[PDB]
Amino acid sequence: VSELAGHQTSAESWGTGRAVARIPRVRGGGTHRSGQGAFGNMCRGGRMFAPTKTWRRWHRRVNTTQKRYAICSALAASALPALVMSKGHRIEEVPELPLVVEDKVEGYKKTKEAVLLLKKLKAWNDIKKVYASQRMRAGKGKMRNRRRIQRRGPCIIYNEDNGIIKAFRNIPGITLLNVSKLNILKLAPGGHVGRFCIWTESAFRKLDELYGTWRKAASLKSNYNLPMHKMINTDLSRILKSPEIQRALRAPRKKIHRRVLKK
Amino acid sequence: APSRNGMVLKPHFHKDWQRRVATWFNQPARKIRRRKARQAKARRIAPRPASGPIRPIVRCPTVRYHTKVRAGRGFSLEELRVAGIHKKVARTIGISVDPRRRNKSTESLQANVQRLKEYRSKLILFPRKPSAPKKGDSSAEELKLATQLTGPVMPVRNVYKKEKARVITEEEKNFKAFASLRMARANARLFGIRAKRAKEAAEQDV
Amino acid sequence: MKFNPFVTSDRSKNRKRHFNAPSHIRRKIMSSPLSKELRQKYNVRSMPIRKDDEVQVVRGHYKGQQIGKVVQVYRKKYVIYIERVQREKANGTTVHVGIHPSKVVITRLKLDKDRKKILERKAKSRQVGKEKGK
RNA sequence: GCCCCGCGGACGCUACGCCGCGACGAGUAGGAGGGCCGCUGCGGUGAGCCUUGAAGCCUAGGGCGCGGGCCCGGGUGGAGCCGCCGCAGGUGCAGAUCUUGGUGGUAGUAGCAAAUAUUCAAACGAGAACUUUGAAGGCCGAAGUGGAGAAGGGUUCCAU
RNA sequence: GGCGAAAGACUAAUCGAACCAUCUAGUAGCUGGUUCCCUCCGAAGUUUCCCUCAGGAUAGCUGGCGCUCUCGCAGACCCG
RNA sequence: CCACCCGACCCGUCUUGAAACACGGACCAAGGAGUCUAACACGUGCGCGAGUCGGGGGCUCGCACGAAAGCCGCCGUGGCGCAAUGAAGGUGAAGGCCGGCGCGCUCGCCGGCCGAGGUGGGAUCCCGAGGCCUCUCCAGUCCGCCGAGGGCGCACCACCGGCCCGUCUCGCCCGCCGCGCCGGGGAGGUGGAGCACGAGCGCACGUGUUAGGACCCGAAAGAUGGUGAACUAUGCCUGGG
RNA sequence: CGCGACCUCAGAUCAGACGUGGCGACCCGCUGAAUUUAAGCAUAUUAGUCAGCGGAGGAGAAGAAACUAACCAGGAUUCCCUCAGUAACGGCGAGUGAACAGGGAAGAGCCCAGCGCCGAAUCCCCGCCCCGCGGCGGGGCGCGGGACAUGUGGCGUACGGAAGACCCGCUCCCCGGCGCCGCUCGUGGGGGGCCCAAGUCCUUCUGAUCGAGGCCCAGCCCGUGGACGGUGUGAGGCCGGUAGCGGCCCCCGGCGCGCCGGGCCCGGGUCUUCCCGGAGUCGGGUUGCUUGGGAAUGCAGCCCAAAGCGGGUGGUAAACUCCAUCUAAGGCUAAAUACCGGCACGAGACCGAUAGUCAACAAGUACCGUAAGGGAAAGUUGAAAAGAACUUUGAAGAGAGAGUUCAAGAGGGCGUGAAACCGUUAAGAGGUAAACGGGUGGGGUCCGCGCAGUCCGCCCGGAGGAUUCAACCCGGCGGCGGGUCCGGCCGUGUCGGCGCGGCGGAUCUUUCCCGCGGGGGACCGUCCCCCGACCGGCGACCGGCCGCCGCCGGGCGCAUUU
RNA sequence: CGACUCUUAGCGGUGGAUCACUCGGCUCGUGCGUCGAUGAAGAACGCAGCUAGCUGCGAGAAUUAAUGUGAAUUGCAGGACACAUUGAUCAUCGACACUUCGAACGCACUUGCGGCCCCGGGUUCCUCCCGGGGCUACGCCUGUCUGAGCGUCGCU
Ligand SMILES: [K+]
Ligand SMILES: [K+]
Ligand SMILES: [K+]
Ligand SMILES: [K+]
Ligand SMILES: [K+]
Ligand SMILES: [K+]
Ligand SMILES: [K+]
Ligand SMILES: [Mg+2]
Ligand SMILES: [Mg+2]
Ligand SMILES: [Mg+2]
Ligand SMILES: [Mg+2]
Ligand SMILES: [Mg+2]
Ligand SMILES: [Mg+2]
Ligand SMILES: [Mg+2]
Ligand SMILES: [Mg+2]
Ligand SMILES: [Mg+2]
Ligand SMILES: [Mg+2]
Ligand SMILES: [Mg+2]
Ligand SMILES: [Mg+2]
Ligand SMILES: [Mg+2]
Ligand SMILES: [Mg+2]
Ligand SMILES: [Mg+2]
Ligand SMILES: [Mg+2]
Ligand SMILES: [Mg+2]
Ligand SMILES: [Mg+2]
Ligand SMILES: [Mg+2]
Ligand SMILES: [Mg+2]
Ligand SMILES: [Mg+2]
Ligand SMILES: [Mg+2]
Ligand SMILES: [Mg+2]
Ligand SMILES: [Mg+2]
Ligand SMILES: [Mg+2]
Ligand SMILES: [Mg+2]
Ligand SMILES: [Mg+2]
Ligand SMILES: [Mg+2]
Ligand SMILES: [Mg+2]
Ligand SMILES: [Mg+2]
Ligand SMILES: [Mg+2]
Ligand SMILES: [Mg+2]
Ligand SMILES: [Mg+2]
Ligand SMILES: [Mg+2]
Ligand SMILES: [Mg+2]
Ligand SMILES: [Mg+2]
Ligand SMILES: [Mg+2]
Ligand SMILES: [Mg+2]
Ligand SMILES: [Mg+2]
Ligand SMILES: [Mg+2]
Ligand SMILES: [Mg+2]
Ligand SMILES: [Mg+2]
Ligand SMILES: [Mg+2]
Ligand SMILES: [Mg+2]
Ligand SMILES: [Mg+2]
Ligand SMILES: [Mg+2]
Ligand SMILES: [Mg+2]
Ligand SMILES: [Mg+2]
Ligand SMILES: [Mg+2]
Ligand SMILES: [Mg+2]
Ligand SMILES: [Mg+2]
Ligand SMILES: [Mg+2]
Ligand SMILES: [Mg+2]
Ligand SMILES: [Mg+2]
Ligand SMILES: [Mg+2]
Ligand SMILES: [Mg+2]
Ligand SMILES: [Mg+2]
Ligand SMILES: [Mg+2]
Ligand SMILES: [Mg+2]
Ligand SMILES: [Mg+2]
Ligand SMILES: [Mg+2]
Ligand SMILES: [Mg+2]
Ligand SMILES: [Mg+2]
Ligand SMILES: [Mg+2]
Ligand SMILES: [Mg+2]
Ligand SMILES: [Mg+2]
Ligand SMILES: [Mg+2]
Ligand SMILES: [Mg+2]
Ligand SMILES: [Mg+2]
Ligand SMILES: [Mg+2]
Ligand SMILES: [Mg+2]
Ligand SMILES: [Mg+2]
Ligand SMILES: [Mg+2]
Ligand SMILES: [Mg+2]
Ligand SMILES: [Mg+2]
Ligand SMILES: [Mg+2]
Ligand SMILES: [Mg+2]
Ligand SMILES: [Mg+2]
Ligand SMILES: [Mg+2]
Ligand SMILES: [Mg+2]
Ligand SMILES: [Mg+2]
Ligand SMILES: [Mg+2]
Ligand SMILES: [Mg+2]
Ligand SMILES: [Mg+2]
Repeated sequence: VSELAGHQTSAESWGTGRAVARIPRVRGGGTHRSGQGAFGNMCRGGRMFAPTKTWRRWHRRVNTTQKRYAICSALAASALPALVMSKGHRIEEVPELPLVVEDKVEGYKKTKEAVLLLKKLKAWNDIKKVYASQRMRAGKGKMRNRRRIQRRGPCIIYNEDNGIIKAFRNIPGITLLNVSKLNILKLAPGGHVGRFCIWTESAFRKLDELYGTWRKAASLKSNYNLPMHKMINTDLSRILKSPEIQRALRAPRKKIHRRVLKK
Repeated sequence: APSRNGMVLKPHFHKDWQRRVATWFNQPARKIRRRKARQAKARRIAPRPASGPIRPIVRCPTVRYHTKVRAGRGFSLEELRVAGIHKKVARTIGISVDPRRRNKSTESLQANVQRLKEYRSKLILFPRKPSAPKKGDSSAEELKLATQLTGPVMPVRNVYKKEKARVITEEEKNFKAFASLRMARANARLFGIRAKRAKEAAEQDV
Repeated sequence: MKFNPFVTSDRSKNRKRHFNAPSHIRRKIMSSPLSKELRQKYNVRSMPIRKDDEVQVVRGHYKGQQIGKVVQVYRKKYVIYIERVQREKANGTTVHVGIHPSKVVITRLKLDKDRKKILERKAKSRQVGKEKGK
């Protein structure tokens, strides 16, 4: 709010003894404004309590290592069909996850070509789902240049842009990301992992250079290697079912002992 | 009012600080503006180096930083004199000149003199008149090699001389480093009062 | 998506410029589609509506195939009056009903020197864009 | 021989889930937890809802929840709105002789009582205690309730 | 500051220091108020020091978070 | 909606004590009060870890989103952490056994090994006589549980000893380009926010504390600069009565 | 006496110019409080801040060391990070508080006086002519005027400079008009104008539709355009627009080469000799203010008042001594930086008519005050006025009919239309003010619409119908098993060896190369590839084959079966 | 039996909450960064066919010229040479115009009072009168003219 708001008046308290509350009141006469409360957060025309300041801490720092970990988790989840479908990405007819396509896609120049390719790779049903989601936002956001809301679609990830951006930009829901500059806000919209991503061959091949493997470090980052698992085998069912665990356990007690009515 | 265990703090917020608060919301805009100015300047001065004129090597002062070198303001007049470059000419061909700097030691002077000579070999000098060249670089040299050198011209790097492993001699094993420092401190501390006493006895005896 | 940084997407701004536009800008705002025969003949999709232009109402209660002449272009109200598009006031007076020019189709153009110049500019540009698309 | 006249045998285990047993239950100031309590906006998501009727508002309608609250029916309304996962806050009122706006009882009450005084007839008019005309009775009583100005007002002057 | 045959009178309904705006959201150990629900725990008016006695600091009384350990069984069933 | 029986005083507040002959509240709607910034502490979550962190800058043919994001590494300058202590000059954290001697301090020179001492407790872990039993006896094998008793002992606690720095008492010995008003060493005490195989850094959340308008409303006052003698006070000018 | 020169003055509506006042967000120079904090209060703090005065510009100021340091030294100013809440200041209380080094942004240097030398070699004004030529001037002329030796200009300024001699190397630079037009100038020099894709297809909804369904073959169509706004809902395709190194036109500017109108034109090195600096200023005392500056950081007043191997500084007063470092008392200078005023413009996790600016409206308006000054309330018919013709009662306000509209159950402060409060209608009740908790009862409203009110599974019996069951055959698929089924592969390990493989290394390099170090090699580590033996295992991924089992489709099965 | 009173519902009022809407704010950012004696900022008065405010403008007054544009403007009316294409309207804006006060400039602030020059008229031939035009402020710079001084000198 304006720092001047609620204080552009010479109001002053009447003091006690006049059978009115001791709030400051506007000076003068001959108008409705005269004698009305002022300067208060409870007063009509007053200043809000604790006026908002521009020097609020809007921005936040995140460690580079933690930012990089989030990209790794987002990429890992995008290869799991259970997590992509959990994001409602309609991939039931997609041939494979991750979906990799030849690099000549980067040279596409017409939107018709991009639309046809999404149909051929059976990703078009996600675009149609984006169309069905196109609606009007609810509430005051409509007056603040946020009238239309839709859903997120496929994220095309490319290596070198020879026209791919111009070709796909007009399709609703399509997000285009350069592989060298991956964005967690785009890869995990809403803070949820598992966005349906489509890769070009060159972008796919670069991932071992961008983030390294557990055996060799990243070559396009000064000092980065993939994070370490604290649980190599996540299949809890196999571990518990394993003979090593089973032979160590005691026999389960399954007899339910309920309250005995004392006679 | 203090409460239990805490640090005694004295925040410097007793003036009208809210009136003088510098926010940084134009920081992205400032970075863009500086970048565009750099690019505009580089295009204007092409093919001259984008960063600017070559700077000399200087040693940082004080005991905290005398182990490191960095770029200086400009080459001294002695360095230019030894290199054979007129101080007025140096600025036109991209050499920074600092008449205030004086060379205390010859090692620094020779380092910058060598830097100037090696720069002069790398320099491609276009003729003032393209049709007529007098003492300028060769047409072939200008035609292909000339390109705008991005980044500092001949960056100044801290060079470390490798010292190979060697057999320790008997003398080195017998050198008392701690006692040498302790006596050296006392010699410096007592040098004067020793000169006074030694002098004082001189006229006492004579 | 719009990419020009000097063009606004603000709802309040675009509404303000629209409702406070001067008359000559309102002329462009009051454009109407040409008929298929006119569109094929001149290779022009739309023209700013003019008085003495025959139009069809294609939306609203007066929609139909009747060809009527535009008798008044009230730019201040963003509406046009067509010769048979009228209604009966209580006292019996017959008043024209305003139709927005985007809801009519021009079937005959009032050609003079200016319209012919305008038409050959739009068609030359539409054709030049084909020399782009190709 | 393990199986077989029969080829079969409920539920479960959102593991942040489900199940069993026992003891317990006051509370100001104050602390903590949970909230599928509630408000507004942002990122996701619901191939969500909506001119075959959104928000809001009304309701002797039908219910759920200890509760905060919520769902549905009907009416009104006429263009937008909500659930879930996270994010953010100018987020919840009975009070502050609180602020602003509105409204009552008081109450058809107090009051319309300073300076003597009005009455008759007619006119105009839809309409007369009050306007106009005439007649009568009165008052100011030349230090005026008279006739003209200054200051101040600023068209109040005059006619319709 | 004026002015006062003087009453602290008068100085535009203001006078034992006019009025206007700003400093200024002046400070208040003092008065008033301080907005949803359920669940669990639950006080103190005492000590010492303070230009302290309508206030604080201090210890006590409170809650929250824990952590370190102790204590299991003869048993799917029943069965020391 | 009404009837009846029993119960039943008006809330908020301050207070030892409120239904009070304490204050606020006629009624209704809408507005209305612990905030945000910086700092600090601890607790919790995440990343990395003796390190950690780009926040300032730069690079990416800036620019719907994107004022975002990504990258830098001879951008880690720098911050904090890895070292304390003293006012300072300054100094600055490893010992225990095996010998070979010397000396008699209870120590000193040499070679070795080991490598952050010892004691009491100590989650866990290891060994474990003895036990339990199958249709029976003869000795075996796979093979669980019970196990007296013993062992290695995490973290942490307490205690003893040790190491660094200040300071004090004591007493001898050694070093050499500086033979000095030079430098170094020992032992016994005592002061330190030290050491004794690191735990920090960055980010986030919460709670508390403070400086800020600082939960909201409230003084009597103080200051700066201006506007007023159309009222009234007084002097003067010019008129009137 | 007078006539002249100069000096110091004066007058002019003299010829020609210049200043004033405004705005004031940011900037420069002054002046300068108190509230407040210190739990009182006076120093301190607030604060060199508010208020007051003056002066500017697009920036301002600052600025090329009388600097920092004490190092192996840096090197104008300004800004950022850090230094650092530190050194320091402080009723050493509350509180306050810089700098240097380091890393960055930007980067740019210079001119006088003096001292000298050059015949004042210099400048202003006027008149005329010639040429570019909205006055910007260039030149020529004039026995034209004036300034000026009380000092103009060239050279020269602390980084030294000058002259002479000897040597070396040369013919440059700049400004204004050529023309053609080279030119992301960076998102395509700048400004203005005018244009540029694709549904109003079929059916239906509606008051209207921008709604819904459809538009073969992935195809309704465009998409470098699916931002936004308008249009009777909710529109990529109706319209404006949007995208595009898209088009066209007009104007304006810098650069690039092209005759000229023209000006202007030597430099470096060595040696000898000569020259060399700012005074009522520095500094000292004292006073007051100021500062972190503390036996005095800076500033000012008064008094004292310099020097020239001097002077300043070297964060504790003083004397002596050495050393370091700069050269004050004259001046100019872009960039990086600031910007709550202004002119345009974009955006927002902001507010949504008691909010957001006081002001969404004829708002600094109405109104108030003598004045300085104070200062509101106030948005919404409808898609379209279609704003209700006409009849009728009334003096009219106002009604009753009628009519428009989807709607007036939208009628001109008209979207929605809450509560308080009121009127009326219906129901109930009423002498302990009302209201309230618990418990029931009565009435009413409405709901279940109840009002004949268990279905599900299996078996038995009757009465029908059939795409008919088991089994077996043929296809297809799937599950499981076979790594001593076969490929593929994978995990790890040893040996030889591949790509001079890549990368690193505080390993070594008088193999070797050159300018006294970089190269290039060897080694080590790691990774990656390949290559033979060889290696445990195939929910790591994976095919073929076989075996088993299951399902499905087809065939047969044609009735004690299903 | 009613009134009256209370409670609850329907409808009607009173009031303007709520919801939806938004040509307005607020905040951040960017580019530019320009007033005045050649009369600014501000003020006053005036100007439209009907017009009071707002807005716009200055006696050429809700605008002139020009350029662009291309048929309107509109609440009503009027004009087919004022209903226009020979250019309506709108935009731009470089030409012209631009009352009084205001730093505000003859003086004074009353539309108070002058002075000088030129032109026209009063048969103007003088004085004088009327109308019109130009000028008449303070400070300051350079230059010019006119001068002052028992200031310093020279000649006679
Ligand atoms: K009068
Ligand atoms: K109270
Ligand atoms: K009371
Ligand atoms: K606070
Ligand atoms: K002094
Ligand atoms: K009622
Ligand atoms: K025109
Ligand atoms: Mg304020
Ligand atoms: Mg009262
Ligand atoms: Mg407000
Ligand atoms: Mg809402
Ligand atoms: Mg969303
Ligand atoms: Mg730079
Ligand atoms: Mg807006
Ligand atoms: Mg309880
Ligand atoms: Mg129900
Ligand atoms: Mg908010
Ligand atoms: Mg609030
Ligand atoms: Mg209330
Ligand atoms: Mg309360
Ligand atoms: Mg009465
Ligand atoms: Mg009476
Ligand atoms: Mg009388
Ligand atoms: Mg009488
Ligand atoms: Mg008398
Ligand atoms: Mg008197
Ligand atoms: Mg008295
Ligand atoms: Mg007054
Ligand atoms: Mg307050
Ligand atoms: Mg007290
Ligand atoms: Mg005391
Ligand atoms: Mg007491
Ligand atoms: Mg009290
Ligand atoms: Mg009491
Ligand atoms: Mg009470
Ligand atoms: Mg009592
Ligand atoms: Mg009280
Ligand atoms: Mg009361
Ligand atoms: Mg409320
Ligand atoms: Mg932590
Ligand atoms: Mg890092
Ligand atoms: Mg943006
Ligand atoms: Mg960034
Ligand atoms: Mg570090
Ligand atoms: Mg460092
Ligand atoms: Mg132990
Ligand atoms: Mg000694
Ligand atoms: Mg000791
Ligand atoms: Mg604390
Ligand atoms: Mg106050
Ligand atoms: Mg005081
Ligand atoms: Mg008077
Ligand atoms: Mg003159
Ligand atoms: Mg000025
Ligand atoms: Mg601004
Ligand atoms: Mg105090
Ligand atoms: Mg106090
Ligand atoms: Mg006090
Ligand atoms: Mg101060
Ligand atoms: Mg000020
Ligand atoms: Mg300016
Ligand atoms: Mg500058
Ligand atoms: Mg200098
Ligand atoms: Mg510096
Ligand atoms: Mg620090
Ligand atoms: Mg001091
Ligand atoms: Mg200070
Ligand atoms: Mg520095
Ligand atoms: Mg000279
Ligand atoms: Mg179009
Ligand atoms: Mg629309
Ligand atoms: Mg649209
Ligand atoms: Mg469509
Ligand atoms: Mg475009
Ligand atoms: Mg010196
Ligand atoms: Mg000294
Ligand atoms: Mg200069
Ligand atoms: Mg409202
Ligand atoms: Mg408002
Ligand atoms: Mg207001
Ligand atoms: Mg309706
Ligand atoms: Mg009707
Ligand atoms: Mg209605
Ligand atoms: Mg309505
Ligand atoms: Mg209404
Ligand atoms: Mg009851
Ligand atoms: Mg797997
Ligand atoms: Mg109602
Ligand atoms: Mg009403
Ligand atoms: Mg014109
Ligand atoms: Mg007068």
